[PDB]
Amino acid sequence: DVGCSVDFSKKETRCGTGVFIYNDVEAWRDRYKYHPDSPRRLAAAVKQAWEEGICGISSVSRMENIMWKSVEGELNAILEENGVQLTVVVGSVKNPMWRGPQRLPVPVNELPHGWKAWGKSYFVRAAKTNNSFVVDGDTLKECPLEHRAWNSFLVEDHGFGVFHTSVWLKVREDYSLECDPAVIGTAVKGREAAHSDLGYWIESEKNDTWRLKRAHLIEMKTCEWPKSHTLWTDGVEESDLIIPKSLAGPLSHHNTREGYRTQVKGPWHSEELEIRFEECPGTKVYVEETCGTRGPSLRSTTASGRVIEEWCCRECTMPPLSFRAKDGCWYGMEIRPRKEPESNLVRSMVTA
Amino acid sequence: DVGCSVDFSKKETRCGTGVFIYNDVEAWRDRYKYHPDSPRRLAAAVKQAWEEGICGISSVSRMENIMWKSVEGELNAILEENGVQLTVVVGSVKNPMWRGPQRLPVPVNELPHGWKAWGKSYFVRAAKTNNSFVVDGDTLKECPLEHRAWNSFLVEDHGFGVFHTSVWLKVREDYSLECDPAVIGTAVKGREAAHSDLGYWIESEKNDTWRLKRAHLIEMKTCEWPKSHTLWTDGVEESDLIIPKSLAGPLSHHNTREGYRTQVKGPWHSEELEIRFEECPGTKVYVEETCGTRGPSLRSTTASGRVIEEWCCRECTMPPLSFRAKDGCWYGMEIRPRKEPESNLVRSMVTA
Amino acid sequence: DVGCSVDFSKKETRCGTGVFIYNDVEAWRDRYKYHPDSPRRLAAAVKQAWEEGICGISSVSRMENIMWKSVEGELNAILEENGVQLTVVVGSVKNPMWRGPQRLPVPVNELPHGWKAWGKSYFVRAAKTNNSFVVDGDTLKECPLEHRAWNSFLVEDHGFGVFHTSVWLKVREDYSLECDPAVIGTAVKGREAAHSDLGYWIESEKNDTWRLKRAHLIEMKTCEWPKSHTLWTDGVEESDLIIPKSLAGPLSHHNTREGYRTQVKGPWHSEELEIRFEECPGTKVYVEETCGTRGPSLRSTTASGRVIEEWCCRECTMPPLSFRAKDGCWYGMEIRPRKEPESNLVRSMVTA
Amino acid sequence: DVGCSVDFSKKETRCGTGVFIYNDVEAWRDRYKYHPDSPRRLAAAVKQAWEEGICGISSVSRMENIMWKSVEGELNAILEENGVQLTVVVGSVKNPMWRGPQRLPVPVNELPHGWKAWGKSYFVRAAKTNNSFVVDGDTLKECPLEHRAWNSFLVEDHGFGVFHTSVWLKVREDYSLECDPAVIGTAVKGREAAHSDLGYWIESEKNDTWRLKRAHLIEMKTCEWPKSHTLWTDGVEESDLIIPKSLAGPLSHHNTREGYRTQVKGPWHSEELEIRFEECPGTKVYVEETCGTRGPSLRSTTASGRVIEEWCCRECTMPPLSFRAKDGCWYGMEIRPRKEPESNLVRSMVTA
Ligand SMILES: *[C@@H]1O[C@H](CO)[C@@H](O)[C@H](O)[C@H]1NC(C)=O
Ligand SMILES: *[C@@H]1O[C@H](CO)[C@@H](O)[C@H](O)[C@H]1NC(C)=O
Repeated sequence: DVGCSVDFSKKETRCGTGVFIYNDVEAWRDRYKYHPDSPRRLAAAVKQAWEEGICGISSVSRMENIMWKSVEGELNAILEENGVQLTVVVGSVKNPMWRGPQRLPVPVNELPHGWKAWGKSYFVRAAKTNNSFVVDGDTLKECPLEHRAWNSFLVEDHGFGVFHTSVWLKVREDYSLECDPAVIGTAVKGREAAHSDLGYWIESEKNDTWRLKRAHLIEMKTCEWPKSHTLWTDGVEESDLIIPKSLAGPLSHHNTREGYRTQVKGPWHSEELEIRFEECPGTKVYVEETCGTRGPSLRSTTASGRVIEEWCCRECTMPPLSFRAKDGCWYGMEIRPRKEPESNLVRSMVTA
Repeated sequence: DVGCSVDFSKKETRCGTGVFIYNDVEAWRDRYKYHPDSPRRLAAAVKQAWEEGICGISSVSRMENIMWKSVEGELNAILEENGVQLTVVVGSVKNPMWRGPQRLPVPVNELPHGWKAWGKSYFVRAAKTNNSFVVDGDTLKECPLEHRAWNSFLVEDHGFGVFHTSVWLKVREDYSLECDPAVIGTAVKGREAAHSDLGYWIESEKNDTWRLKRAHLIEMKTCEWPKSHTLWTDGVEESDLIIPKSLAGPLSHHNTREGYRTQVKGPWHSEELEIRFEECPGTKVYVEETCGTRGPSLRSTTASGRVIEEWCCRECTMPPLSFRAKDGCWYGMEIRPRKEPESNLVRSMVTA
Repeated sequence: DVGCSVDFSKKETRCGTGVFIYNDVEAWRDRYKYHPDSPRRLAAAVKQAWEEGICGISSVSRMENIMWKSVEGELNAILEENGVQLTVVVGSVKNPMWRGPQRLPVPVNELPHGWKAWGKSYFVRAAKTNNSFVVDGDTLKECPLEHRAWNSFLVEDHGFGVFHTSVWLKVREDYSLECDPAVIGTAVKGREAAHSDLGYWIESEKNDTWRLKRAHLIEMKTCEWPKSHTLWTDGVEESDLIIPKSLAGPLSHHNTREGYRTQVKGPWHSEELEIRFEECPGTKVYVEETCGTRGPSLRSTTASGRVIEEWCCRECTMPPLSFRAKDGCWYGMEIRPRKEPESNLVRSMVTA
Repeated sequence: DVGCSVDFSKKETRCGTGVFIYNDVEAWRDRYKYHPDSPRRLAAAVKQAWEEGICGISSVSRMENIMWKSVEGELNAILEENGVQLTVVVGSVKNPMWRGPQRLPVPVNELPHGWKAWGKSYFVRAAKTNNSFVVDGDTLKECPLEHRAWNSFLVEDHGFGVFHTSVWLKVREDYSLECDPAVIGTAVKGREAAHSDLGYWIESEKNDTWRLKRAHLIEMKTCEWPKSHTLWTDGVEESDLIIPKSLAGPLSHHNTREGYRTQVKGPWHSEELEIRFEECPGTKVYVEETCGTRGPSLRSTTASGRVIEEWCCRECTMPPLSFRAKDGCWYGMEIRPRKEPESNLVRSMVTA
């Protein structure tokens, strides 16, 4: 990779070989195609899974859901044309994207019909059938999470990633609990580190020790960050990782901070989350030894919009840990209201 | 931090934000032009060290030796302006750069007055004395190894919009055994990892497993690579690292290969070394259980230049491991000749 | 302009000073956001334009239309506060954007600012009223072209945008048929040339002569390209400008190719367009003197998706001219099917 | 290509792809070592030229003269060993270089490469052959302009050079009065224009109209600027070109200014000029209709260093034109002294 950079603290400039890591979270990437292997093979796999009793799918990330939405209609058309009666219906992703115990089997043979749908870009109708292969969506009662598949697709190549911008996939053969390595990038240079993938951008710094600086999450996954793509992965205890290991947080020393423990019960139901170590607007935080213990994260403002003004923490170190979302400004587990009834506090919905 | 990018494998052009890592190994010639912070205080420290029994400084990296060689004149003048009797003699760098029990003291106060040094750094006139604060060189007899100082210099700032960017060093405050963190860059992106600093460039890739691909060594240090700049340092035994831990090799799973132990007795005396996994030119290797055991490495050609074309090893995996040096191609420790007297084989020099 | 680059024909690096022109059409992230300098001045001007008989204004460029979309709410709210009966409603893009006889007159005064208008924008669009300053849209029946403004804006200044350069505008004073020069950029570096603005990119090259090499269009203006920013204007015949002078094509010898002429009946209805000189999969052209005459472009495939493979050209040169739109390949006005019914050909309506 | 930029005019740091044109004259960063692509073939060319009767060659560009002096020894070493009596002597360039009425003969076949001539360079010379093939210099008496070769070479290609690219050359089989178009570069960006090559750097901008701004000439060619690299060719009259078309002034409206005619009697005998528009040090020009006629350029200081302070111009414009050479400032044709004897004035020379 031949490329350049322009420093912002200073203004030095230089171009030359190396390794370049790009922030695709705030950039919002671009339009993509997401060719899930051979649409015929995907149709055969979904039919075979339906035979076994796999009633639906829960997207692991926000690219798989978009791929399913894109190929919905054309998969339905392929199914109708063949001697198969099954409808694929998709929906909206609800965070956090929970786990599933099933995997889509790889078909032994392709369906016996013409393969004119390679790259099918939707734009086709089909007849509705009673039995449906629900994907994501609010079809919880219809298809319980028990019989739902999860993490079955494996990125293969990035053919024509400059202008076409297509990410090709294929159904994986072996069981795994691991996130996709192909879209992960980690880097450290001097006193700045950054772990990231298509939806996570974590930043760490050095101040007498390596610690967490800032994080921007546009989704809440549940896979496991691979160890081969994380820095300093020895002697680390899981009780100190700010982003729990159950939400795809690196198992690393850069993933911690002094005075804080695992944030397992935060506002993980939001759509966009930014972790900033700074006081919530209009509120003050102090360290007192009489403050309460750790519990669910609470929002700064009440239901009617009134702002709370005094907060306390037991052992946290300023500046505090606060989550920023479209709903408002939240606070960490260690930070509790100084004096306020629990009625007006909007606890986060527990994530189990 | 915005930067260029063009990958020739995919011809993809990108422009974004993040962390950009560069290969600064070729530019070892003239990467910098500077002097340590306030060479007046450096002269004070040198004198105080001389009073306490520090007769020499064995450099740890080629950058440090170059700094000493480029500041010799000004430091000598500052010594021969107050009344100090000390001669700084800077020799050549002998690989591998070895260790020093002692450390350079931090002075309490500067010298009484050295303003003449201001504005007079390169073209400075002084005289010679009897006392010799030798810096490396071929002076083991004069100042033995046990009385030298080693790895007592840090970095504060570096890089500028110029061909030679000033680097402001500083005397270390406390004991330490690790290489300089400020000049290390690690990065993994998909199936390509890169560990690197100003003299090392180690490359790894995934082929059904994370392995070692290639390594370029312009020096042979003896510090210890910091773990905070290492990928996947969990559950790794030090007997499998290809580049030993005693020659500042990363303690990671990316720093090994299957069928090869640690290479303690390689050709660590060369000026420039490249580690490659490919058959040594003109020769061939076979996998046989009746070949020789582990020991010092051997050169492909004899003293007169005769090419040895037959080699064997017990349990290695092809392609073999060969060290490429200015002298020539050298084989791995586990690879031995099938039919050749040990008198005709050049044994590598091992320094412990 | 302090900066630098990497030449990828020879793979060389060099940092210095000069003039730098960038390819702003194929940009990963947006850098320019049209805005109005004085929304009060714009609102007064809009009211007066309606009073003298302008029912709407056709956007000249997509980015001006985006600005109109953004301002719609604030303009409606502020007009309603004072009591003005005007209701700005913006339609969707239709290509090309036809020129209008009228010009937005410069307002005599400035519209007053309401107390609640501070910060009220992007969501305060007002109800439809008798006076409706429609903008763009495929609704010319409501607003005839003869009573539509066109190109009444100027680049007052280039505001500083760290992430997105904000460009503020003021109502034009001079009636001109010329594009905005504040965003134009032309260059020749030996044999490579480039004409560009916000939405155009016309590459050119040298092979025994100066000929068109490629292009890219994300809109379809109707301005006239200034000669001050054109290379080799003199001596050109308008009948040979590939991109017609009516659609803002440069008047130069760089805007031409041998064997072709003005393409005025091309796929100018497409939303985006890549003019490329080569055949695309599933076709073939043979230079034959008996082929058909010059007529509107015909897509390679049929309405049912069947591809015509035999093509003939009268006096063309290989490779041919094919426009890559969002639907698929097309072939220039000099390229006709060898043998195919006219019914199965998707002709493109001439834009005039 | 992808490029750096930290422009300090607007402090807008930008990156992207496009065309980058670098200043090379004002910075004197002539980082190109001119060489012949086939220095061996040139011996046959000079021999054939001498057979016809070309007594000498006058350089068209300072870099051609640099090449000639660099290859003087290369040619002289071989010429003695092929039974050829011809010695090339390269002098100094006398600005402004003149237009010669012939070119070198086209080579017939390759001249054999001698064994001992190989490796001989400008450190070894021929021993005073009877006929001397002079290059440049004040040898007009020895060989007049009437038999001088002029502009017979063209840049063949660009060699690879980290710090100094080796420009390659080849003989032209044609008669063209045009400058080397493979080292030219032109560009307009918003309001910023620049016509450039190895030795010229003309600058232009807009203030109510496109007018010349400044220039920097480190030589005085006599080639004609091609119009394929000029902005706004059409409509220009040669009589208005500030820098004469005979001294390689671009044919455009950026090459001209209002209130000035062509300056064909300027200080064209200098060694380097900086044309600029501002009053000479401590002088004053008045606008009076009774001033003198157009005439040579008169320096501000007389032969003894006395300054003239009162100047006039009839159809004048301000700030005035004044070319700054290494001897001092001069005033344009239209600017004449109000009251001063003609004997104390300095008059330039026209190299028709
Ligand atoms: C961070 O480090 C700097 C020096 O690098 C130190 O002065 C500062 O106190 C540290 N902490 C904060 C919160 O800035
Ligand atoms: C892995 O290595 C083997 C042997 O070196 C080679 O044949 C193969 O192409 C490599 N690549 C992969 C993806 O396994």
